[PDB]
Amino acid sequence: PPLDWTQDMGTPKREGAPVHLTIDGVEVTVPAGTSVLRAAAEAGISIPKLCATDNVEPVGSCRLCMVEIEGMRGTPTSCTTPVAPGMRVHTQTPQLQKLRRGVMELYISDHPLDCLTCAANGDCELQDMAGAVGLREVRYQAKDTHFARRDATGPNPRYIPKDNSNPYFSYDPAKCIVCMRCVRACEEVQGTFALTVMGRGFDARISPAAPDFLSSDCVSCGACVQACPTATLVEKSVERIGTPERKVVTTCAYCGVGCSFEAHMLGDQLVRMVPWKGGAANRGHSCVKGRFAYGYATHQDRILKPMIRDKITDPWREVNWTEALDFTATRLRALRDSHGADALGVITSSRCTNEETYLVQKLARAVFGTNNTDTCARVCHSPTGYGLKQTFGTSAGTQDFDSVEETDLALVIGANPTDGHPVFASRLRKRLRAGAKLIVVDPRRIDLLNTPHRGEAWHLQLKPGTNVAVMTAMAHVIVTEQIFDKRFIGDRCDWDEWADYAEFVANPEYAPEAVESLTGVPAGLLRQAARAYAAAPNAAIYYGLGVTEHSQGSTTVIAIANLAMMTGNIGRPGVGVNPLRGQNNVQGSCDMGSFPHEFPGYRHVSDDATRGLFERTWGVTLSSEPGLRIPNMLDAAVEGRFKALYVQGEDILQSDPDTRHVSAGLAAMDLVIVHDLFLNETANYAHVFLPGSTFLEKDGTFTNAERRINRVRRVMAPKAGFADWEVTQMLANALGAGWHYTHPSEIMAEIAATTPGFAAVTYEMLDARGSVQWPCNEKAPEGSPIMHVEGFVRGKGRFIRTAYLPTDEKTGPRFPLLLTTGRILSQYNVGAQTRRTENTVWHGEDRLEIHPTDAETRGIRDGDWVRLASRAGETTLRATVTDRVSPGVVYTTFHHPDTQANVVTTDTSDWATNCPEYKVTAVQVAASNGPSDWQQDYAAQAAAARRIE
Amino acid sequence: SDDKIIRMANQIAAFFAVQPGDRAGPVAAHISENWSAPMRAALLAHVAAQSPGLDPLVIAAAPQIRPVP
Amino acid sequence: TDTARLRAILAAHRGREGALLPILHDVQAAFGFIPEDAYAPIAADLGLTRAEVAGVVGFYHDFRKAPAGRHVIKLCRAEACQAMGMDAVQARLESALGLRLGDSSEAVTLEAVYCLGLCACAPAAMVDDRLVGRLDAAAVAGIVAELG
Ligand SMILES: Nc1nc2c(c(=O)[nH]1)N[C@H]1C(S)=C(S)[C@@H](COP(=O)(O)OP(=O)(O)OC[C@H]3O[C@@H](n4cnc5c(=O)[nH]c(N)nc54)[C@H](O)[C@@H]3O)O[C@H]1N2
Ligand SMILES: Nc1nc2c(c(=O)[nH]1)N[C@H]1C(S)=C(S)[C@@H](COP(=O)(O)OP(=O)(O)OC[C@H]3O[C@@H](n4cnc5c(=O)[nH]c(N)nc54)[C@H](O)[C@@H]3O)O[C@H]1N2
Ligand code: SF4
Ligand code: SF4
Ligand code: SF4
Ligand code: SF4
Ligand code: FES
Ligand code: FES
Ligand SMILES: [Mo+6]
Ligand SMILES: [S]
Repeated sequence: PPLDWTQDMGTPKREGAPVHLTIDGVEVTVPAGTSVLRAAAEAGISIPKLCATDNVEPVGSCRLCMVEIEGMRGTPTSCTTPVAPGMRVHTQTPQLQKLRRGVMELYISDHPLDCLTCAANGDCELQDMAGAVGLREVRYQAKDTHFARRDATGPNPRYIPKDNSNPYFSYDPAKCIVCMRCVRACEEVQGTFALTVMGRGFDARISPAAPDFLSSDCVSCGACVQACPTATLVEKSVERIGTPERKVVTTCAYCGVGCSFEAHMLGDQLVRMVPWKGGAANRGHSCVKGRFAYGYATHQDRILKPMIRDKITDPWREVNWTEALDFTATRLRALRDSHGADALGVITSSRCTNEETYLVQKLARAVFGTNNTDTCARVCHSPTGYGLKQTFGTSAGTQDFDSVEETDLALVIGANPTDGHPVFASRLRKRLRAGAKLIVVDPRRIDLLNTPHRGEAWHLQLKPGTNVAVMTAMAHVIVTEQIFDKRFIGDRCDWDEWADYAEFVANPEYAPEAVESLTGVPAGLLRQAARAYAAAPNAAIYYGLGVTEHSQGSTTVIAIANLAMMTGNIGRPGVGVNPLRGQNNVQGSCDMGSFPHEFPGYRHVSDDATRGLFERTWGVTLSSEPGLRIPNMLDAAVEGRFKALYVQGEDILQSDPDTRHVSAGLAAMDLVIVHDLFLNETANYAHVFLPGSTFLEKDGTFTNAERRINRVRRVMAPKAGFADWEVTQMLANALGAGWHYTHPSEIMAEIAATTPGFAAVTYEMLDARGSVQWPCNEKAPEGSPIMHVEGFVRGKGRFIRTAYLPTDEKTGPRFPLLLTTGRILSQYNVGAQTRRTENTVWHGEDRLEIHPTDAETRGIRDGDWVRLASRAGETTLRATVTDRVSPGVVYTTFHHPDTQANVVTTDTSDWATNCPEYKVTAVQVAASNGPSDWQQDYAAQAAAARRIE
Repeated sequence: SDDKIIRMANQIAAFFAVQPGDRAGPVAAHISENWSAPMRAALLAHVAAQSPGLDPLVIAAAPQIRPVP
Repeated sequence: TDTARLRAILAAHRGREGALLPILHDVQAAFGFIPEDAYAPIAADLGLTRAEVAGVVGFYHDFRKAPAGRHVIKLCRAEACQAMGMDAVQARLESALGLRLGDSSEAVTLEAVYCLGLCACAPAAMVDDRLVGRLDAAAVAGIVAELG
């Protein structure tokens, strides 16, 4: 496999013509711009380096990578010296030895000898380059130092005390060499210039412009840490616990980017998690959540033994597996005989692997005898899988994340990648700072707009709901003018439909000059943006929940694909229509069924040819009718004819709308099993409980947004004794199915056998190749990094006439304001995993981003308590005045349960997939003191229900 | 006091109305590919009972819906 | 009122290429130093980060981090001025004011500049924007006389 993975080369990889040279008498062939250091690395001949890292561009600060080159004068650096043909370089002479020793002498003259009781012992790039070069003596009787607390005549002014304000890493500048990798990383890699170099010379100290890191613009992500060689910036878990020995590759249980990590391990104790320099998803970068937040797996509040109640009012009872499963299966069979098999159901968890997903949908189809399964994707990116299906042929992405590197423009509708998908936003900013352009269509100023060194930017700050009107107007502009690509239309799409679409869109009613009234966006700006999008060579669209979660989501997605096909930004690296999937293995989940209308492979359920295959493979009779969806489940159970539910890894209460309704529907249910780690809000209405396992204890795969199948490994051991697939088969066999699995490799084999695309998938492949894109059959064996590269899947694109339907959640006197729900970087959706960490620092309370002018007349001030008097409920929350949002718009966050936010949220949903209207809700923000009438009862219930016996 | 089912039907109709060509076939196809047995039955009962607050397109599309066992 | 001045300054340097240095110059000329209260808006206007600004401010010497006395006295310590007896001058002056090199006050502020172009008129100084040369141990009396 590549060397980039295991070895830290010096400089980044360059593209160009081959170039031959002789490093220390060894022939090497490498691209042109490639340095001497990287080449020498590729050739095995190692050169002493401290300030050079691949993540970033090289800088001649250490001066320790000096080499003698024929045809040059002196001892130039390899970090900065690009190769040239016929170049002959010498790496180790007496001269160079002397100089390097001298340089290290100078370094160490200002370094403490706290090795042997420093955190980074065994992992300091200074120590090992001080032993390499051959340092044996320091001759400078130093007086001016940075580490010495006590100088002569008194305290050292140069001494800067430690800074442990951050709960995850610490800054001890006493040990700082000024290589500046920290800076270079926060500025090149991440893209938030939080670090600088205060001073000129010896007085130069790294610093964030603030008393402490926390107060700064530094969020986290330990890039600064991953790059610091000298324990100045160090993880605390390495201070407390020792320095690790082994490494194990896994993936993050978040964000759907698939940021691959390598967990460093000292025995069985997890010391830290550090990115791998693998995965096209993350090239050695991360966020705070993945890098640091893995402490939920060791929280006291985690549950390790099954529990049964037999009545929700009654307390729990810690119980073993057998009798629990017995009780479970008994009640299940009872209900199955009484109300029918359609009176059951499951709820898969994206957070889980695809293997467990497959098992669960089997359990729901093969065993229970129904099609009533579902997952989190009904509410995140279902409309997507309808629109892109009606247009292209796939309910999935179009490109990788490496494509953005090649784009020349980014159009972002309904997304906040800095909080949602950080590692993607980094790569986006890398391109923005390199000239590319940006259009943003949110009503809420996102931090992607205020990125540093940004190029050009347009911002369409519209009114939420009006997202299709804007697209239609864009298309109207493009068609009124003549900017679109005709070749593309004639070739890859149809013409009969293009004519109709053009004649539809060309209407002056869908023009920017009219929509400006209802939309709120200006006209000229829109025209400009459209021209800019249509003009660019390679443009790319990245959309999220601003389009989907609405009364017109499928419609919008369709409109978007229409634009993308019209302009010609499809079937090429640098362009596409990329939806930003959220949870891990949402894609995997949807691919492995987890929908009540399909089988694994997005194959409908009414297809006899497929039902036959599966009846044969599972040896059971299946149903041809499609099952219920979550809202349907709840309405049913309220009405009856639904009595059972097996909730895997999901919080249907806090993470679903019309909380009152869902609660009332969850209560009227003779049995609702739970299969989470902790005692969630869902378990307040439960009868049963089964522990699950974390991604650290599991083994399997995760299918991310770019269709990549990352592999998940086992580092710890299941505290509850059994992972989730184990539990699933336990339950199924206990019911009477009779499966026998000993390793999920067998399951992946089953899948490869049943569904197409995964036919070539094998764990060994994932281990060797590193990762795979799931369309991997005998055709496209390596994988399919880009979809629709040669003609569309259905064969021909399809143009569809979209129109703007006025939403039913319009505003009035008593509900004048609007509402929006969204996200934060530190905390995940409900924070069951995250509130149980030290990330309650950046965000420990949910807050309401209200506008000032919309607050003055109300009497709001920052830090005041307010109430959201909506139609579907009422809630109390702390306020925050900000010009981020537009007037007549409000923004909330649902990460905390102490605040009940989805109770405000209304039942209104998409037309196709019934994804709810989260991003729109008519509310009334007013001032108040008494918290609420609902929150009180909720807490009462939760307290009277989370008690054990 | 609108039925969620009627609401969803009218939504689907509102969409497929602007489409070109067969505007009912697709409606029926969607409702047959996506909805379940009891729901379809309820809908058909509504259309047969001629309940108000319902689009004529759905009335036209109902007979074409996948039948219920 | 400071915000207004700062905004004015920023407006005056709008659209320029690499306008951080001029803007800072002007901000300093206005107040007398770069207050940390004015690291942010600059960044906001220029699309930078507070950090970059503070780093720039920290690197260069001519940007005051704290204000000076009513008067200021820069005194070359370079080669040439050293040759023609700068040490003695320095001594006399710092005895007069009682303020050593680099040590400031509310009254005055003695500091070094490391050249002024007065390399022939070796002993040179800048007192309150007025250049002086041929500073023998007598002219220092006149230097201090106009300067309490
Ligand atoms: N740290 C962290 N990472 C996460 C998550 C998290 O909670 N925390 N969530 C995970 C998951 S499950 C999710 S869904 C993904 C994706 O999550 P995202 O796709 O990032 O969705 P949001 O951040 O809620 O909001 C998207 C933007 O669109 C705006 N918007 C609101 N109404 C409209 C409208 O009518 N039109 C338009 N054009 N825009 C509108 C919203 O206000 C917001 O600015 O991220 C995943 N990653
Ligand atoms: N107001 C509002 N509401 C929303 C949204 C919004 O933006 N605004 N977003 C919607 C969308 S984007 C989505 S994705 C949903 C997501 O919302 P949720 O469905 O709440 O997903 P998570 O927060 O991951 O938590 C699900 C549960 O599974 C548990 N779990 C984690 N890992 C494992 C594992 O390995 N095995 C097992 N057995 N269990 C595990 C977690 O501990 C947690 O309790 O929220 C939706 N609701
Ligand atoms: S940072 Fe490295 S060289 Fe310095 S004391 Fe720690 S282990 Fe030793
Ligand atoms: S942790 Fe990340 S954001 Fe914070 S200073 Fe380091 S590189 Fe910058
Ligand atoms: S903090 Fe670490 S990475 Fe940054 S300059 Fe100091 S030693 Fe180098
Ligand atoms: S960016 Fe997303 S996938 Fe990567 S570490 Fe952060 S949460 Fe995990
Ligand atoms: S070694 Fe190349 S400059 Fe630091
Ligand atoms: S050396 Fe002081 S004047 Fe130039
Ligand atoms: Mo989601
Ligand atoms: S999602």
